[PDB]
Amino acid sequence: ALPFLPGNSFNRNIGKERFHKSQHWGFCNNVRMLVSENKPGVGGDLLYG
Amino acid sequence: MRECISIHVGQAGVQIGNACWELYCLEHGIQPDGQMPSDKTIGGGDDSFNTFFSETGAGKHVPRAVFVDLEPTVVDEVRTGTYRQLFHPEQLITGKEDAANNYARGHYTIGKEIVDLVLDRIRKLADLCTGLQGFLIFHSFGGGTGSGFASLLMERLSVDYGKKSKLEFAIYPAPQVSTAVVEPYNSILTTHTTLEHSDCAFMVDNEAIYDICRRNLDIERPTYTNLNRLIGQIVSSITASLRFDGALNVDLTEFQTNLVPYPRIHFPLATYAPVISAEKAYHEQLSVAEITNACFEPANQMVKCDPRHGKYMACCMLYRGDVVPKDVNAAIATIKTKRTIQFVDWCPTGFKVGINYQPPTVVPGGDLAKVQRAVCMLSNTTAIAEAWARLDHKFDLMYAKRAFVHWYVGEGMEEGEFSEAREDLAALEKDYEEVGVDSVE
Amino acid sequence: ATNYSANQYEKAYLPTYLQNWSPARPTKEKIAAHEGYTQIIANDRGHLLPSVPRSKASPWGSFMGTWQMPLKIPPAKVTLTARTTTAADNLTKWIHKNPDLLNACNGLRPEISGKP
Amino acid sequence: MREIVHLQAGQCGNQIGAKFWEVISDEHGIDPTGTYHGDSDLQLERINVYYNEATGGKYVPRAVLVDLEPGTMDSVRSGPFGQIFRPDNFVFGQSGAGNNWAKGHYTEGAELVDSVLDVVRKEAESCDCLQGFQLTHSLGGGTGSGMGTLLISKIREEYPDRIMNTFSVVPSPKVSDTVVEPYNATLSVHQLVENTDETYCIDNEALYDICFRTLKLTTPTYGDLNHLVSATMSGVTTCLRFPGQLNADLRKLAVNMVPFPRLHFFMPGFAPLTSRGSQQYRALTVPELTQQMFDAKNMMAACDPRHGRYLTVAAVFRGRMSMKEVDEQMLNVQNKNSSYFVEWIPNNVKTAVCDIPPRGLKMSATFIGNSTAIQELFKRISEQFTAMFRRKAFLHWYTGEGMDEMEFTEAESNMNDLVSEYQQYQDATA
Amino acid sequence: MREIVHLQAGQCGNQIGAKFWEVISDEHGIDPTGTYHGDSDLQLERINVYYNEATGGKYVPRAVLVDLEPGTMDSVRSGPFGQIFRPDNFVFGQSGAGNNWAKGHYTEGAELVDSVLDVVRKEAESCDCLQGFQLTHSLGGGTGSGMGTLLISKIREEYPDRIMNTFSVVPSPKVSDTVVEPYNATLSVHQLVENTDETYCIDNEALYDICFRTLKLTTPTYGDLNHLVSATMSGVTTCLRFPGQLNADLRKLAVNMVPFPRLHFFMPGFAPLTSRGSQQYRALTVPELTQQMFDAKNMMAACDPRHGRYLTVAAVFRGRMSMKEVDEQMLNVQNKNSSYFVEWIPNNVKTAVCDIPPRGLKMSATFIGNSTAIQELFKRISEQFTAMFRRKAFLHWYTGEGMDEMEFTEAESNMNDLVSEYQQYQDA
Amino acid sequence: EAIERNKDIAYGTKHAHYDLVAQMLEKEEAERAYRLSKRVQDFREQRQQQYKN
Amino acid sequence: HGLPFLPGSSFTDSTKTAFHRSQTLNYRNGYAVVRRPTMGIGGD
Ligand SMILES: Nc1nc2c(ncn2[C@@H]2O[C@H](COP(=O)(O)OP(=O)(O)OP(=O)(O)O)[C@@H](O)[C@H]2O)c(=O)[nH]1
Ligand SMILES: Nc1nc2c(ncn2[C@@H]2O[C@H](COP(=O)(O)OP(=O)(O)O)[C@@H](O)[C@H]2O)c(=O)[nH]1
Ligand SMILES: Nc1nc2c(ncn2[C@@H]2O[C@H](COP(=O)(O)OP(=O)(O)O)[C@@H](O)[C@H]2O)c(=O)[nH]1
Ligand SMILES: [Mg+2]
Repeated sequence: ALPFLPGNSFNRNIGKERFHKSQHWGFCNNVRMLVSENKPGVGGDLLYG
Repeated sequence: MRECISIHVGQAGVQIGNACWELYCLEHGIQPDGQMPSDKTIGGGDDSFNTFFSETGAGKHVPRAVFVDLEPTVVDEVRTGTYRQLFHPEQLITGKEDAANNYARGHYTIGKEIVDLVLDRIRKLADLCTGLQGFLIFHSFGGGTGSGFASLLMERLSVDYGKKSKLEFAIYPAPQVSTAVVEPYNSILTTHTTLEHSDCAFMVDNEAIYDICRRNLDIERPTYTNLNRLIGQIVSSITASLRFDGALNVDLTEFQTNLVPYPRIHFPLATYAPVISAEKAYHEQLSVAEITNACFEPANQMVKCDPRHGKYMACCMLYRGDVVPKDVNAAIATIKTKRTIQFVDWCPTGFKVGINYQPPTVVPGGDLAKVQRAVCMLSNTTAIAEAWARLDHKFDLMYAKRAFVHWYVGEGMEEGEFSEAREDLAALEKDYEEVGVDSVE
Repeated sequence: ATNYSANQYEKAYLPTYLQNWSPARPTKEKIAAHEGYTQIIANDRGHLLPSVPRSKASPWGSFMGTWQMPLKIPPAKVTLTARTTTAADNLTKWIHKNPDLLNACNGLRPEISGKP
Repeated sequence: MREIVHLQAGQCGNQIGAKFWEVISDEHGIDPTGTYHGDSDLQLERINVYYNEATGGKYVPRAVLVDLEPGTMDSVRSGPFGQIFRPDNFVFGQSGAGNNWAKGHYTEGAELVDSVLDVVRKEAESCDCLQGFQLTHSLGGGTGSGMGTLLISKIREEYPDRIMNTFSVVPSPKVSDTVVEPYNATLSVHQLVENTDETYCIDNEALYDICFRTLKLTTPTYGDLNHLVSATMSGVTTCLRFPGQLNADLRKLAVNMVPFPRLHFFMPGFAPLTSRGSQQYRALTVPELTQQMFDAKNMMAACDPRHGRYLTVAAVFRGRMSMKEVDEQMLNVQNKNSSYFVEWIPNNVKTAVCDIPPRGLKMSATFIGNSTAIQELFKRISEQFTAMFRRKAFLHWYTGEGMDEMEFTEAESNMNDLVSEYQQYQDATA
Repeated sequence: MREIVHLQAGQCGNQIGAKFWEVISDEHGIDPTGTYHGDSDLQLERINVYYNEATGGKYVPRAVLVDLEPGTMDSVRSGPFGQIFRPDNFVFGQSGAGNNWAKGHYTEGAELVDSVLDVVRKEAESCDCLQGFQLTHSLGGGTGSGMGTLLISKIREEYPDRIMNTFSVVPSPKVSDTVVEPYNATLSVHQLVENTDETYCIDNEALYDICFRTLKLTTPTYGDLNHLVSATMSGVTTCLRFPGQLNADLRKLAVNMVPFPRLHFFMPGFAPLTSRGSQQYRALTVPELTQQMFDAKNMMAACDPRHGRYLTVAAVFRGRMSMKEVDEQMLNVQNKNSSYFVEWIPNNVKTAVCDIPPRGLKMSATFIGNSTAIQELFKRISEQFTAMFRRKAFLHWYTGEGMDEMEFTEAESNMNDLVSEYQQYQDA
Repeated sequence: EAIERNKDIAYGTKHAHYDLVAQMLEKEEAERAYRLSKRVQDFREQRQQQYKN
Repeated sequence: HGLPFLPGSSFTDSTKTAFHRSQTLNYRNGYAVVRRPTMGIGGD
């Protein structure tokens, strides 16, 4: 509940577990490519949109 | 932050640690389990315990002490006792076999085995620590561990920490009664090697406390526990200015500095007043004048030496309770205006006054009554040279026949160190005589 | 290896302010530049060339254990204020008796203040 | 109009610029989706300096995210403003450098250079009149300190006149997080000294210091550090985007700060870094602003200007003020401390104002200063590199990539040329 | 304009500064939060002499609280008027000096001399035309008497022309609470003579004398003592903050009090001290105000001026009076007690009037006076220092700090040559 | 001029309010950290009872 | 009951206990931290 400025930021990660990372990006058909648009974010959790 | 880390050595060290830490826990409010009898974690509250206790991540407090004893049972009683969960297990260090009243064994053979482990534990405790005021080290001159291993611990602590204060509470051998035959040998070989390695010294004999507890508290049958309560009260009054606020607070370095005039001599005598029973205090009004007059009585010192057989060179004084500076000054004037109390020529003002607000707490099952005011004293006087002379007399008449030296020589110490230590104390007594002499023409 | 200087922020790295409550490493406060580039001093796998000078002393540091230390350690704090001449001399002799304790890394360097 | 392409290299580059694009999205009123939700009309008047228009009323930052590893780009996408970047800008390969400057510069980045040049030239063509580019990287890594310089050297040949800024991160003396740090640092700064218009020296141990000193944060994470750096990057081009009573651009700041072409290293600072105890006891007024501006503790470098002579000083102000106080207070620092400013340059300070303050704040400024105290960084790297280069230590990794040993000689001789030439300008008679 | 930056050193300094910052907040009507709640306009007309402006209608003291031990701060910061100080101005280390003057002055005071000189510098340059700093400390301490000199010696070089006061505290002979009290005081007066514009020698034993016999307070806390001293430091700069029929300042007194630069030690005074029941039988008038002042019982020094010659005298009066009486009363004492006043200086007394009385009171006055009877203190301390120093006692503490031994000899010699020069002006 | 002084007082009030919000948020954050530590300790107590028995 | 603040005009309690001094000023890492002073002398 603070205006966004240096200092006015608090890490929400306190209390969160399972900091798994997804496999966005990758080379298929010998092509640099964002593989799959439907992968979750950090924690196996959905993105925005 | 304020800080004193405890290095209790020996059976006396462990029992004194028991009494002192029970008193500290009851005084601050800590349970024998370690957590406060509440939750009290919505914010950071009173942290005055931080000079003795250490916070943990679980909301528990761990004492800043390291119990060391070279035999198992004295520490196993602690491990099974009521406070068995107050102490972190790695802090209390024990050994399979003890020195068995042998400074040589406690200094060369068995003492050097557990030097590294205790030093590493001390290193971790000091690592935990921000503003370290001092190391409080309590032991006895008689027993093998409390003499030899404590001496070697001091000697290596000098290497590990160049400037930190290493305060020394000592159980000095009683002049007549004793619990050992070979105790003068440990007594002479201890002070000789700690003379250049110790900062101050608070030696007390158990005999004088026996007389005090009989005469005043009406306990016809005392015990080491009843004595350890008084010793814990003394240490409490020493560190009260660190723990709580006062009209005039005083750290450790202040009364180290205003007590020792010359580098070799560092041997104050302590005093507590008043120590009276509840019946005795029912009828007796207590004030600053009464308590500071009782502080100077020869029948109240916990060392068997009458300071009227000498001259004071310094007096640190520690008031505690509902005391008032105006009455303190009146009492100082009325003790200065007496010839029965002498002072050396060079010291016109030989007083160092500290004041604390909080009256001393009472532990259940004790002997003292609950009193609104009290006073502690550390007097550096020259009337202790007679004690060293008696000690040298006993050591001499033992040492003429080379009695008990077969025990000591084998373990790794030569017999020439005996003569060297005796000669060092011979020089020390003459130093005391030069100090006590007055330059009046 | 070398502990350099944070200049303005050196008090944040002062040895006592980092909870290390023992005497500590020296802190080099000054630096000097060298013109040109640098010659090779060592062979492959870090073997010093025959032509270069090579310093003495053990390549294993200098650490002394419990049984390696002398049996009579003199203190660091030496204050020769009121001592006699011969007492001053003998305490200085005790201090300088074992140079190995002085050269050891975990050994002590005493401070000697005053004159008899 | 006047456009900037924000380059990006390495984990430091991606993590710093991930925060940077957020703080300028908030300044321009852009949601994480990418649409315009601001209220003031000036919030979208000069948006084309950075943003590129998309169909449906959306905006794409003109960034090129480069790193040899696909690792951090997953975290970049998983951030709060993760999908604001168009995916085709993400350029990456298989195997990183592993803090090896050689692999990034020669054997692995030389495959990745051609693709990045394609995206960069595509963005370069789209804008009409591009001012310049802007690269963020660290000198203690393998990619940003490695191939990140090879992007610099190639692009300068293609576009000579355009300005190139570099918000580099230099290693710190007291605590390091890479053991081959002086090998990459002493050989990357040689690339900067030949091909760079300006570099800002940002050191982390200074950044760790400021959070505790001026803000009193118990746990300052790398996000708070990265936001602290990104406030500087906004502060140099705020006058570029928003109108002011007395304006300036990157080139206007460029001309007045380099007296000679060898000198393009500065130490920045941010003014209203105010602590959560001190807001209660404070009066937001411009002498208090320049008071905290020139205090050496507020620098974000590992050098103390009190040890050297200030060549030229920049003060880029944000907010609506009265300029008499701006001119007076600058003059007071100019004359009260005479010995810290060079004598052959009268009026060593350049001032500029930007009418619109940072969002949620009333008064601010940023400081850019060219000092001779920065030479204390180069000699320190030189000795730490030389002592490691005496015994041929950690060298089999680099010469096994095919590099000869001789570039280390010229990279340290050029570097020690700079410290000697810097020194002569300090001890110069008017 | 005319600003004063109030220094601070040690537990003595922190407890006097806490009370002193309490009382001026009442004259200027400043509440514990920091805001202003006074009702008279002139209560806020020259507040910027001591306070500095902050947003929200808030004012912060211009203080620099310094101590080697943080423990004194925590007691200060938990008082009623403890949260009014800005936190950045606190300067504090990790370990103290333990009543050792050398540890304060040379070894440990060095590490805290950088930060304190910064805190004053930021505050020195905040104010446009700074009148002068001001320090309170004790000579019987380790930090106040210790590094507390090292600030003074340093800032004289930086700001020579500005005026340095010191309400320093001198040890008392009859009751002493430090054994090494002679060595600190001997090595501090030697600092005081060379680097000080003006000094006020206040002794706590005389404060005990005043409370016991005049106010007759049964339980005089150290808060009562500091109130006695805090009221003095208000009365010296009250003319600075409020207008009068004849105005004055710090420099006006210091110029008109120091005939030769070596003499800057003055005995303060404060007139309206009455017991609880004495105000029933009293009469609030100017002759009674001058009567209660010149009595030696009212002085908070440890020397009776009846044994020496009053060199010069300052009297600053508080309250709207008629100065027909103040000139006639000042002449009456000058002409009656002619032997105790010096002869080569006529009209020895300086007077000034500040119209605004202290809050809750109708009339008041304060007094600053230079006598030759003070040397009864330096002479008295010297033998206590000398008798210690023949035997080289308590010296290993000092010699272990690295200082040589000739510092004791010269500081003795400056101390003895001062009283020798001071003695000559008595017999002139 | 009165408008100008009202402007300054408004900016000061906004500044102070943002401070108060920041302090309250830190205190809540410290509470959450303590709660997480206590949950870890209770998990440890359960597994410790298992390990002893 | 609101007598003016004059020299030697103050009364103190005779029954308050605890007198616990709390650690507001403190050190953390290599820095100095000044905690906001709640919980006055003795807990109240
Ligand atoms: N005042 C007091 N003295 C004690 C206490 N316990 C032991 N002593 C004294 O300590 C001396 C002998 O040393 P101890 O502590 O008993 O044993 P130690 O120090 O462990 O030495 P060793 O038995 O050889 O291992 C005896 O003369 C006792 O008078 C105690 O609890 N209080
Ligand atoms: N200021 C800042 N520096 C960072 C951050 N992340 C990494 N670094 C610095 O980057 C260096 C390591 O960078 P590295 O990952 O090897 O860069 P790369 O090799 O180009 O990918 C370290 O010295 C860090 O100090 C960050 O978020 N902020
Ligand atoms: N007048 C006065 N003197 C005080 C006060 N508090 C302490 N003192 C004196 O200060 C002397 C000790 O000062 P000390 O605490 O050692 O000073 P520091 O070492 O600089 O902190 C004692 O002689 C006290 O009489 C006070 O509130 N008022
Ligand atoms: Mg035993």
